[PDB]
Amino acid sequence: TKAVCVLKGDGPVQGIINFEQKESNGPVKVWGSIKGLTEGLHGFHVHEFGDNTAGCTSAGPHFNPRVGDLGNVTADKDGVADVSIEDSVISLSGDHCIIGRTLVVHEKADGSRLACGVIGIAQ
Amino acid sequence: ATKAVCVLKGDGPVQGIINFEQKESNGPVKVWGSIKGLTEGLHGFHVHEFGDNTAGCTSAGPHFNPLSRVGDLGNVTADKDGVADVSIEDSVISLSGDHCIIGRTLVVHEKADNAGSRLACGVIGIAQ
Ligand SMILES: [Zn+2]
Ligand SMILES: [Zn+2]
Repeated sequence: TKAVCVLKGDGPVQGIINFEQKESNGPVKVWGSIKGLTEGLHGFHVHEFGDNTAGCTSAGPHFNPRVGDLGNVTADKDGVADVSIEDSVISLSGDHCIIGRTLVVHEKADGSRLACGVIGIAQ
Repeated sequence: ATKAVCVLKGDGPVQGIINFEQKESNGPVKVWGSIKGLTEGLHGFHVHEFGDNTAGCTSAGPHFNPLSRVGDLGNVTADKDGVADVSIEDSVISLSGDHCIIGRTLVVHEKADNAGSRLACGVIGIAQ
């Protein structure tokens, strides 16, 4: 099972995040990159709703049937954060399924929602 | 999920918000909302297989139609102001199960449904 998310915001923050889960009860691999960030730590969360009608504001609270807390990503001096996470709480199926929800990258370490996108099914 | 929502955006002026509701599991899905920035007339309105916007609408993949068409919601009609008001009931798509469209892509096309180019699209997200 595979998913993807394109992060976009009001400013320079943008990225593409990939998800892969080999077995329904196994870890989800999350990888990709985010650009346009301030150097240092940024909160990285799945929020409850895949509702982008008001940009990141409409995504609702953190997903927590917290399940949606993926930790922090770290941006380098050029503002680029590499994402390489293995997470065994989120899922691409069942009750912890994050497909159709919103991925958000935050201004501060685990602030304002800098960029987000709806998590979609990928090839 | 009993409700979904999709924000349509493209490289041009076509934009809209489409809502989906399925209050009963395996029941009909109501689809409604508005799309603007269209040329007057009919435009193909389809669910495509992948919720992949990495290359805009070009990465949405084929018309959704699992071999295991489903994704064909028909045409929307734009008026002289370029606005298409949408109100459809579809009992083939679903917000769960084999025909689930959550996390897939909704696309509005250039021509009536070959529906031609993909004017705008968005990933279908959980709304409730
Ligand atoms: Zn958050
Ligand atoms: Zn199509």
